Amino acid sequence: EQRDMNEAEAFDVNAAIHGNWTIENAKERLNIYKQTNNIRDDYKYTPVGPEHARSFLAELSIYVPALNRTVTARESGSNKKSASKSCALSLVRQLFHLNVIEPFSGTLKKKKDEQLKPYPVKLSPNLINKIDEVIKGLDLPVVNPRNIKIELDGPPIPLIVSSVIPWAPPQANWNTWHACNIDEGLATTSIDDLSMDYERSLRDRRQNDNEYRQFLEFREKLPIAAMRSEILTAINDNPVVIIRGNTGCGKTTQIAQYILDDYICSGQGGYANIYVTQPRRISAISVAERVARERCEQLGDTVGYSVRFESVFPRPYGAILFCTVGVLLRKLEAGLRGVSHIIVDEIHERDVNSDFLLVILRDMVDTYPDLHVILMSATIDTTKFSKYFGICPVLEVPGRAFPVQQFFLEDIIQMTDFVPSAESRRKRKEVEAEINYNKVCEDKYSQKTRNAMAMLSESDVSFELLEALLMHIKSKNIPGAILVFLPGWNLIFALMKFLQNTNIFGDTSQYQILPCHSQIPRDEQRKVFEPVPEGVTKIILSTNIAETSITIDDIVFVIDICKARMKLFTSHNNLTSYATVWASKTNLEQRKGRAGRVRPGFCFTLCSRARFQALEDNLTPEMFRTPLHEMALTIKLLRLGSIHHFLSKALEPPPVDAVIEAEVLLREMRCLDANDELTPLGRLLARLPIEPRLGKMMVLGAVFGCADLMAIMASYSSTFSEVFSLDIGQRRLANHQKALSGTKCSDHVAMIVASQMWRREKQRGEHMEARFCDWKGLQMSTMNVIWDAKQQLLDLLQQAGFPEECMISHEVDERIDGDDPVLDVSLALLCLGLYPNICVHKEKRKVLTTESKAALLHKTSVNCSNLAVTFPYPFFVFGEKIRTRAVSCKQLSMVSPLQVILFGSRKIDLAANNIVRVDNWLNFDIEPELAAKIGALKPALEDLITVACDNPSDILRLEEPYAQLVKVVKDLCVKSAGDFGLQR
RNA sequence: CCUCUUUCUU
Ligand SMILES: Nc1ncnc2c1ncn2[C@@H]1O[C@H](COP(=O)(O)OP(=O)(O)O)[C@@H](O)[C@H]1O
Ligand code: ALF
Ligand SMILES: [Mg+2]
Repeated sequence: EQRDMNEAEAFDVNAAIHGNWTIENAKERLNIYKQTNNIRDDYKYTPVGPEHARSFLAELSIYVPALNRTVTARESGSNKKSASKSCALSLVRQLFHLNVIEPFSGTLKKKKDEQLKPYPVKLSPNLINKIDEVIKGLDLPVVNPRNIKIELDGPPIPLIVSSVIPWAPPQANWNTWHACNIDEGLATTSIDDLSMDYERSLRDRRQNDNEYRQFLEFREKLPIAAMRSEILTAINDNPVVIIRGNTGCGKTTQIAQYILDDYICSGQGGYANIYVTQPRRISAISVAERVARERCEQLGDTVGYSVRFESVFPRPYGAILFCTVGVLLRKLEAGLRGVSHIIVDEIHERDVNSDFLLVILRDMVDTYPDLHVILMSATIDTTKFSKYFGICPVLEVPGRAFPVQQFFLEDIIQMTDFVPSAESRRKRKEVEAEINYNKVCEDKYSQKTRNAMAMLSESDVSFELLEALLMHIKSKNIPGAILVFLPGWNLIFALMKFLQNTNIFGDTSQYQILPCHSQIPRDEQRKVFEPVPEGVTKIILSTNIAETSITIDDIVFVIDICKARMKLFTSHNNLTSYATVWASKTNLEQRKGRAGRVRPGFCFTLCSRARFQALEDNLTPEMFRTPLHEMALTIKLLRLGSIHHFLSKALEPPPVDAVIEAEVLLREMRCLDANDELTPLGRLLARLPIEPRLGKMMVLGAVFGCADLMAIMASYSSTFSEVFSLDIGQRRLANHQKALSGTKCSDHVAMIVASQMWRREKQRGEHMEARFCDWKGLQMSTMNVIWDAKQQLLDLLQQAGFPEECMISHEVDERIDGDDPVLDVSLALLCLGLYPNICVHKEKRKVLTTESKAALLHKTSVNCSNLAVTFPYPFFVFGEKIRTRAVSCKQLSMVSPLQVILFGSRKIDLAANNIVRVDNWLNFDIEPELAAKIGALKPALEDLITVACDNPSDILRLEEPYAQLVKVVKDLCVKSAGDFGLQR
């Protein structure tokens, strides 16, 4: 009873790099520190999810007078005790790394190992001989175990051995967007001549074009147009300008146009290249479309957009590019020469990329004075941001386009006469710290309203209440599209089916319910902007993509559930969990601003007024909770200095323990050298839009000739979309989808096979592809995004220099009962690309993660079954470990013990009774000399990655020792390599 | 609605 959960959460990995501080002593050390320093602040707890899937966030902030910095922590857990232990561990690690407290000198109490039985593996004599030959050819040192047989129950014996981003004023024959010398004819004219041509063309358009006249007349009626003159003056004078105006006032649409028009009418038209960064792909594309439309032209002339897998570049001079923050971050590697203005929208999101860009822009403004940076947002602490930018003007745009009327939960209940159903309490009648805000209300509201308020729940979303609100919206008889904000896919599509069952909402002739998710098909993502036939009301159930920056021309109603879905990550146990938490006031009012832009609207907030007053202003920055190795790589790539200095200069500096963990991770994976400089491998991985470990397996697979399979699998493991779709009541995968893995019993193999057939059906035709995906229970969006990311990875690998002759698409036959060389080597590199997610199967769904911690097989895995089935091998490598009511393993792929030892392993130790211990929990019964011989190949393989990254062009023509190493690694990677003489 | 899928990565 949840004891396995308790141990799995209390399990710790990275205590070694944090001064040997663990959960088992962290609370005691924190308590002693608080007693010594007279700090009496207690933990703060936040319930998560409905009453069954209850988790907690533990928050504790401690102020140190010595360092004059408040050191905060925010950690999650299945219960209050676990959450508080994780919080105390992170806080103690932070205090240790700030040199406030000391490293641990004591020792823990008991381990309770209970090791599992050893696993037998035998190699063929010729296989051992070729391993020895490869070792001798590669001069690999070996560890003879015959001289160290002293493992008498004691410790096991190991058996293995400051620059600023470039900027310059506009220049002739230079493409700002591509960052390349045009050096191409007839555009080699003078920049002054281009400016004069722009001025003449805009004058002619303003004098003749009736559509342009009408659009300028509309633009002159926006609230930002009133302050246009002061905005232009402040932009021209000050280097950094903060523009704070209400949502829809016209910031993104109008500021860049104002700057460009001023420059062009001044005769300097070719001296204005403006970058506008949006936080969402949909927002960037839509705003670029709108600006180009009201400029009475087409995309690519003066307005362009640039997002992932989509770019319509503008003319090289006198133009605006509407990109995402990540696109600009990637573009910064080539510099920002010829960029006159950089305009950043919605700086309130506090995302990791936005904070990164803010730091970069601050240094760039400090260095170059002619570069102008504009930060526009509707909901920001202007004082905090101006203090960050060394005191800058804040221009407050007043008024608003149209009014928006906001109602709360009590108002909604009063207006719709809502009453919760009896079965709602019946489900909780079997179950039955009271900080509930649904029981806090004013005396103006009716007694029945208060009773319904108390009867409702805060962490539960009421579909009946949503349906009643939608019925009342229908009753008021007002045209307009309804935007419903929901935390995630599950709730969005559950509400979709719920509404489609009802006759009132299931009829397409009256309603058209559209999803709005980042993982729905990209053409369907545009279906939320196109209009609908008369007599049909558009209902958009959306995530936070629609929250900001976008304008649907017929949005009149915005229903808000007020919950934000966040991806938690507890680093000390590598547990990743998703939590539906309460949204902030910033998010609430940004979502409210979706209406009242083209015409007056309404906002329906499904939370209590007391709950709204209890809401935080801005959500916790993603810096405080995300890993930092990606930005560590990016800082190294852009040559921005030290990681510690760069994140100290951040708006809110991230936790020092997280920074240290990212640095240690990137050092161990060898993306940096001893001097913390970027290695060629690190640079190649930095240019890749995947996790550095997946990029390392990318390079390795390219060396081994399976780059196509490595690409498809790394793309699959890099996305949160799901390959297999479960129907209503589908607790497990269906037989046809389980068959796609054949006898390989691998989610990755099932992915590859499904993509292989889906590619053929896509070539045959779109309708046939849709029929195939429906037949096989796949996701079109998942397949297409996996293909797009894998193609991007392959193209980037080509741009690096790797030959095309290492990326041939090798077809996979999942029905092969036996050995498949390419597939086996790919599944083996999976262990390196997913370390340390290795689990051993006990029985049914019961598996053990590292240190023999309990876990369950995910319901959507091919290896999950209710029957007590056995597997050809008890070892699996999974993608991510998910924290739920239990601990689950997701995206599993059965691997052989040889593959585990070769790739999913860092330390090899010889234990007592001639058993080798790997990862301190996996037992194998082999020859210790053979274990040392196999483990000696890991440094050789690392050197192979190094030489491949040094010279990507000649990886397919390697030296003789390295070719021998590749061949012997493939031979070891075959499935039955270690099954010599074993019944298995 | 008794949770497979917040967002972003020239
Ligand atoms: N795609 C669009 N369709 C119709 N009108 C739009 C569109 N985008 C913007 N607008 C108009 O522009 C105004 C909002 O400008 P916007 O760029 O949203 O400013 P901000 O970025 O400050 O919210 C609204 O009044 C709206 O009428
Ligand atoms: F940029 Al907004 F509402 F603030 F579209
Ligand atoms: Mg906008």
